[PDB]
Amino acid sequence: KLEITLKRSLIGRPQPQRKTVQALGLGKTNSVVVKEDNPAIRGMITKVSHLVDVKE
Amino acid sequence: MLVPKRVKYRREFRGNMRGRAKGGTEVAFGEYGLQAVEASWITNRQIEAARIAMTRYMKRGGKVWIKIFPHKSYTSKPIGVRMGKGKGAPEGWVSPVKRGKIMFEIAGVPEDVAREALRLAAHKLPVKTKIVKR
Amino acid sequence: STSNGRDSESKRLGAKRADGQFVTGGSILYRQRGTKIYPGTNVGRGGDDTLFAKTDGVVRFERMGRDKKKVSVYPE
RNA sequence: CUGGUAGUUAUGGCGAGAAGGUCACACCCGUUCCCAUCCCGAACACGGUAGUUAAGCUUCUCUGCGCCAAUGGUAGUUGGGGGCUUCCCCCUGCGAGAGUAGGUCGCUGCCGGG
RNA sequence: UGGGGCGGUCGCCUCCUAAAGAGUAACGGAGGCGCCCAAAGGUUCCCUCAGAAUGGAUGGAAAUCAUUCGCAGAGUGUAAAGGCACAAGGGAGCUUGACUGCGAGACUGACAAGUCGAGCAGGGACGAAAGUCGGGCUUAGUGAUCCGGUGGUUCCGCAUGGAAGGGCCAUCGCUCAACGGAUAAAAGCUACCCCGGGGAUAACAGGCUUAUCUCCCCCAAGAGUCCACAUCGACGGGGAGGUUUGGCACCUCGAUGUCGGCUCGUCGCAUCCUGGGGCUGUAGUCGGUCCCAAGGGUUGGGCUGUUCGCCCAUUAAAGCGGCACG
RNA sequence: AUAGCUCACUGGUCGAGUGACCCCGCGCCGAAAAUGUACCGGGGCUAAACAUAUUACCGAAACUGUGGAUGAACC
RNA sequence: GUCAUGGAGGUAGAGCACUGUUUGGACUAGGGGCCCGGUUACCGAAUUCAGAUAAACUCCGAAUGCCAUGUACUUAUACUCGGGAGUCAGACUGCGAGUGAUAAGAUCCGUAGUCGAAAGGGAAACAGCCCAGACCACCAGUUAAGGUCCCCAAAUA
RNA sequence: CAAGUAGUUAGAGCCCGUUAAUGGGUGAUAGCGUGCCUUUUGUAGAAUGAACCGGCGAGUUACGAUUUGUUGCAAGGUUAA
Ligand SMILES: [Mg+2]
Ligand SMILES: [Mg+2]
Ligand SMILES: [Mg+2]
Ligand SMILES: [Mg+2]
Ligand SMILES: [Mg+2]
Ligand SMILES: [Mg+2]
Ligand SMILES: [Mg+2]
Ligand SMILES: [Mg+2]
Ligand SMILES: [Mg+2]
Ligand SMILES: [Mg+2]
Ligand SMILES: [Mg+2]
Ligand SMILES: [Mg+2]
Ligand SMILES: [Mg+2]
Ligand SMILES: [Mg+2]
Ligand SMILES: [Mg+2]
Ligand SMILES: [Mg+2]
Ligand SMILES: [Mg+2]
Ligand SMILES: [Mg+2]
Ligand SMILES: [Mg+2]
Ligand SMILES: [Mg+2]
Ligand SMILES: [Mg+2]
Ligand SMILES: [Mg+2]
Ligand SMILES: [Mg+2]
Ligand SMILES: [Mg+2]
Ligand SMILES: [Mg+2]
Ligand SMILES: [Mg+2]
Ligand SMILES: [Mg+2]
Ligand SMILES: [Mg+2]
Ligand SMILES: [Mg+2]
Ligand SMILES: [Mg+2]
Ligand SMILES: [Mg+2]
Ligand SMILES: [Mg+2]
Ligand SMILES: [Mg+2]
Ligand SMILES: [Mg+2]
Ligand SMILES: [Mg+2]
Ligand SMILES: [Mg+2]
Ligand SMILES: [Mg+2]
Ligand SMILES: [Mg+2]
Ligand SMILES: [Mg+2]
Ligand SMILES: [Mg+2]
Ligand SMILES: [Mg+2]
Ligand SMILES: [Mg+2]
Ligand SMILES: [Mg+2]
Ligand SMILES: [Mg+2]
Ligand SMILES: [Mg+2]
Ligand SMILES: [Mg+2]
Ligand SMILES: [Mg+2]
Ligand SMILES: [Mg+2]
Ligand SMILES: [Mg+2]
Ligand SMILES: [Mg+2]
Ligand SMILES: [Mg+2]
Ligand SMILES: [Mg+2]
Ligand SMILES: [Mg+2]
Ligand SMILES: [Mg+2]
Ligand SMILES: [Mg+2]
Ligand SMILES: [Mg+2]
Ligand SMILES: [Mg+2]
Ligand SMILES: [Mg+2]
Ligand SMILES: [Mg+2]
Ligand SMILES: [Mg+2]
Ligand SMILES: [Mg+2]
Ligand SMILES: [Mg+2]
Ligand SMILES: [Mg+2]
Ligand SMILES: [Mg+2]
Ligand SMILES: [Mg+2]
Ligand SMILES: [Mg+2]
Ligand SMILES: [Mg+2]
Repeated sequence: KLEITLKRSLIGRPQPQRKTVQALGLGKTNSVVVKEDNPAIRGMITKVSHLVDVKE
Repeated sequence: MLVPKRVKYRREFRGNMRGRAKGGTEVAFGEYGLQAVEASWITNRQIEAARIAMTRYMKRGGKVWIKIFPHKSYTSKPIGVRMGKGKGAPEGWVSPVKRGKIMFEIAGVPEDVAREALRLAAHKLPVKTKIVKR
Repeated sequence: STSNGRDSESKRLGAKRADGQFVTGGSILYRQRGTKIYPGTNVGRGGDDTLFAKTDGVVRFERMGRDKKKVSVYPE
């Protein structure tokens, strides 16, 4: 398991940025979800790593 | 002045001058060179003036190599003409020089006269330069 | 002034089906002038050099010798 | 061992040098016949085995040309952030072209004779 | 349509722009089309180009033969691109598939239209056979409807039988080229002008830009009797200003009055005079050039609407610019 | 031109460093306009500027805390 | 949306194998002269050695983007039919190009953002730049860009 | 002694007493703050309209078409003059 927190806003970000964040399950700012450690999830995270905080 | 004898197309795009020189960074023919430090357009008139200044100082001893040629041509419009109605008419020839390119070489003269001739030539060009050895 | 100014309209050439896609017979796979892609197995060359599937199957863009390509359709 | 017939991006090609055989295949001898030359039995076709491996062919050696090809580095660039913005710099991931180490005088299948 | 006019263009095909799928604009950069072929189409069989070198000739650099090298340096009806030597290139024999009814399924696409197509039936051409043939190596070579003309037709035919007339199938008549074609049929002046609108769009002024313009510098060949730098400074290079000629079309068209003169000034300094200095190719008087300096000063007339400019007579001097050309 | 000074050099006094060249960081000149300082917002600053590193705090209608109103989906 | 796998496509870059442009050297088959065919450099075509250049050059060739397959992991739409519209003057900023002069708050395309239709905090003031999306009330708290000598909340760290 | 889209938030002082409730009037001083409409890429706009107040002043009706909702009957439904 690992913890995902959206710390930066999506205003001013391109569409793939927003679609990836919206597919991760994050809503408003400072929102938290718990996922697993698949290669797909890490592939998402490396794409929007500048908008997010990752924790176990 | 160096001008091509024939051209396939009369009008040409202006291009760009990003990056280092593709080739010619290293002196090969002579043993003294004038290397460009930044990128600029060099016209054939400036090349002729620089060559004349370089040669006159050496008293026509030694040898000179010109490592650039004005392949590209540029156009221009008259005064009082609005925008539109085609492209202008060609006026001159330029050689887009990228940084790191060596454009003049000298051989057959000692340190002092070679360095002074290159210094004299470098003041006719619109680009910052430096002197290199082989 | 401006003796130029004319151009034709684009003919939408290119590839119309992907590698590994199930394809129905008779459907176009590549529109092209001349022969950039040769017809392989179960595909045919048209009048204006298009390639079409002659049977249902799976598209496979394969390679002939050093500098040529071909496309073929394999029943599942 | 050879003749025939396929697959494989030339690592399979080109070039140079040597050897062998009518068992096969060849060159070879002839034009009455089937057939043929904008003329020519050169070729195509037909009919035979006197002679010879000179050539094809087959085998053997090479890097001379060619072809294949790393590792490392560099150019470029998706994403993020800055400058003094003809342009330049930093972080992360991807990563050529040229050059080179090196490889190569092929590798597999089936049928008939010996 | 970088205001309108003058000039040019208006439909179709090929390449670059075009940012490695498709698509993509400009009065952007280059070219072609409004046909041709009775074989330059179909099929069967066969083979191979440009150029160079040497050998002889009338005949030469180049005409026709001979040997060698020769992966395309040729050709492919025609513009370009893509392709093609297992020919799509070149010869010969026979022929007319340059066929009739069609068509699963796709591409393109707002519509109208446009493109490809295996396979089925009828009847054939070439080939021994397998098999190929619904024009040409592939993409231009073309315009709807309405209305008329010609050929065919087991369709209708206004009481019935006919007929006139219509329908259906095949085909013909457009520089309708402003090429999705307003009608079968069409040019100019307006300063005598009028209405509806627009700062969506021009003339003045402002704004952005600084090619041009004014001014200042860098290098230094040279002129200066010698001596580059007292004074000029070629060939080239770098800036500042926002006074010129321009570029753009951001405010103003329910109104921002335009040139010159008069009255009244005020500001900048890149200083015309006066003040203080350095160098001089400064003997003196008079000068040249640069540096600091904006305190005050900076004429009256002839010609022209003139700004400007030339001229007359003076003066210590008769400065250059900004302020909606104050 | 000869002249005057004087170079290369030598002999002495002296007592320890003295030469050019290349690269990088930050600065200097080049640097001029029109109502009034007028190219840090002002005062003012020799750090209250610049470079690298660290730690606290301020700072939005963002997020959270408490109380209300309301839409959709599903129970 | 990401991951794994398979494809089509010649841009950036690079290169000279074709096509144009081009520099130096040796030989140049020659032309003209000084000549008695030599001297040839005054030019020398082909060949070759080396070194350059290209939007309409390519023996090569990425990063991204695109088309699919999946049974992988997340996530909430996609399509068809019908009723009703408005829109067809766009602007600036970053990046890739054309025209222009590699001028313009210029003009015309590709791509992303913001304004248009968006208040709030920072750039003194400031549609388009940086942070960030206002259901209402509170004399509560933590942070973003930007800041902490005084105007002016917070370090004369 | 003051630089003001005239208000709003904080607020002393003075004067009152209500549909009785964390009430009313005025406000020294402090922070923030460039009217309404129209038309626009964009207006506080030096772009348009309005002196102020009151009244009047702009998607309606008839006959057809189509689609949704409701009611009656249903292989039938329904009348017009
Ligand atoms: Mg085209
Ligand atoms: Mg055909
Ligand atoms: Mg055809
Ligand atoms: Mg490599
Ligand atoms: Mg494309
Ligand atoms: Mg693309
Ligand atoms: Mg034409
Ligand atoms: Mg032909
Ligand atoms: Mg042929
Ligand atoms: Mg068929
Ligand atoms: Mg038949
Ligand atoms: Mg048949
Ligand atoms: Mg027969
Ligand atoms: Mg008509
Ligand atoms: Mg009758
Ligand atoms: Mg025409
Ligand atoms: Mg059309
Ligand atoms: Mg008539
Ligand atoms: Mg009027
Ligand atoms: Mg305007
Ligand atoms: Mg006018
Ligand atoms: Mg006027
Ligand atoms: Mg103007
Ligand atoms: Mg004005
Ligand atoms: Mg300027
Ligand atoms: Mg002289
Ligand atoms: Mg000059
Ligand atoms: Mg102007
Ligand atoms: Mg515009
Ligand atoms: Mg006006
Ligand atoms: Mg008015
Ligand atoms: Mg001065
Ligand atoms: Mg003076
Ligand atoms: Mg004086
Ligand atoms: Mg004065
Ligand atoms: Mg008189
Ligand atoms: Mg004045
Ligand atoms: Mg005025
Ligand atoms: Mg005036
Ligand atoms: Mg002043
Ligand atoms: Mg909220
Ligand atoms: Mg709550
Ligand atoms: Mg390139
Ligand atoms: Mg709908
Ligand atoms: Mg339109
Ligand atoms: Mg438009
Ligand atoms: Mg646009
Ligand atoms: Mg550009
Ligand atoms: Mg611009
Ligand atoms: Mg614009
Ligand atoms: Mg939005
Ligand atoms: Mg805002
Ligand atoms: Mg704000
Ligand atoms: Mg500012
Ligand atoms: Mg503010
Ligand atoms: Mg909200
Ligand atoms: Mg805090
Ligand atoms: Mg006072
Ligand atoms: Mg008072
Ligand atoms: Mg009160
Ligand atoms: Mg609008
Ligand atoms: Mg406007
Ligand atoms: Mg006013
Ligand atoms: Mg109006
Ligand atoms: Mg009014
Ligand atoms: Mg109505
Ligand atoms: Mg009912």
